[PDB]
Amino acid sequence: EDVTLVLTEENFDEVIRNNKLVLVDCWAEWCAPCHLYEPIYKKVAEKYKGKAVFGRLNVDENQKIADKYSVLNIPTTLIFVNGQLVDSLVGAVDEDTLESTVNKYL
Repeated sequence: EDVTLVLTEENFDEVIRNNKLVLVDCWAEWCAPCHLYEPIYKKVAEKYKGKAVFGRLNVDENQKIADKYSVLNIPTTLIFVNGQLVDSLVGAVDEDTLESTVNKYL
């Protein structure tokens, strides 16, 4: 199942401010590496269902947000803890690295 959450300017801030750990997979359908990373991002999100929010920000529909966090390459996974950015991972993140990062911040 898919427990990831679509983020736009409409809910970006409230989600980050009101959840301890929030990840944001910045992607686009035309991006090959993104397509390969998606199932891994989804798989880890399922493992931590109910414990952290795994958002997805399509960069072509959220240019201002992508720009705000200088997302120049995708995929990029922004990591927010207690409403503030604690990391930004560029490129498809290895599953072990992704799970390790989540565990670390929870």
